[PDB]
Amino acid sequence: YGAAVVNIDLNRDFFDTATGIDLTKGIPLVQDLLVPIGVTAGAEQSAEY
Amino acid sequence: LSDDFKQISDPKGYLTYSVKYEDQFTKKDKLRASEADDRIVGPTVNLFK
Amino acid sequence: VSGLLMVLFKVMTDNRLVIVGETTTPMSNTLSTVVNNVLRTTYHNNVGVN
Amino acid sequence: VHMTINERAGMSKLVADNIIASVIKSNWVVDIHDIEYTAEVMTPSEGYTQHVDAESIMTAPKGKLFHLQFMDGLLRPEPSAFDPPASGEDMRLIYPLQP
Amino acid sequence: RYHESVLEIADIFDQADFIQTSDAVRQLRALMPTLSTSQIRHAIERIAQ
Repeated sequence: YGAAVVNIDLNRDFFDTATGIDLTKGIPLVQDLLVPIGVTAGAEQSAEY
Repeated sequence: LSDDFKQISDPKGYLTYSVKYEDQFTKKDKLRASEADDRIVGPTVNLFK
Repeated sequence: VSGLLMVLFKVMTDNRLVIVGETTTPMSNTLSTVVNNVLRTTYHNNVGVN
Repeated sequence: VHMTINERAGMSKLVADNIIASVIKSNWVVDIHDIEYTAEVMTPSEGYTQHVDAESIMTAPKGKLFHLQFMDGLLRPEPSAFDPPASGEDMRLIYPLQP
Repeated sequence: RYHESVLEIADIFDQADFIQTSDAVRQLRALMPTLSTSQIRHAIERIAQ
């Protein structure tokens, strides 16, 4: 009694870091898949989604 | 047999640009405009300050 | 006139092959629109002045 | 006027301020597009945890998605009848258009 | 009176055992940046390892 919001999303468990999948934000963010090659990666990229 | 060519990596060039600014107007502090652009553009904006 | 005979000589005996060394394949998103709609995929590392 | 920025790259400084000043002192309606963000609702109590600036929202790299939290406030008990009043309060500067 | 943009899903056949994939795969494709040869090779390697 007194819950503000109760929303649904991807499971934090089934898709875990054992498969690279990481979602603290609410968005499934992987660390490397498609990337600039000659150039060094970025600290944050929209491509990581 | 007949040794000839000698390979480089980045070519030189015979004709080049040379600038001569004067002070009272110049601002040698700011050399930035973007991120992955400041490495694709300037020097092509730092020789035209 | 002697100095020009040195320029003409240097170009005459110039044998240089160009092996592609160094590159980048910039991710389509960061360099944007005006600078993106101008480069054909991969550029070098030492883009000069233009 | 009703502004609409598409290229928030070559805009540079000084001009990035005349836009962010005319919105305050003239009631301009500005706009951005290349900005990408991940939004998550926030409970009325506990408040904000992170606050960004209006100068950084004009210099953020094209493909770098930052998160900016939005406040709720549907369930918040109003003040008691006896308490000190208020003077010229809050101004909010940003809005999502999704929803 | 101009055109528009839609998708066909290859429903004009009605022969089974073919066209297994549906509309939705295309939508996912036209969302990422255009991948170069070396990027595709890298992306294959990463998912594999």
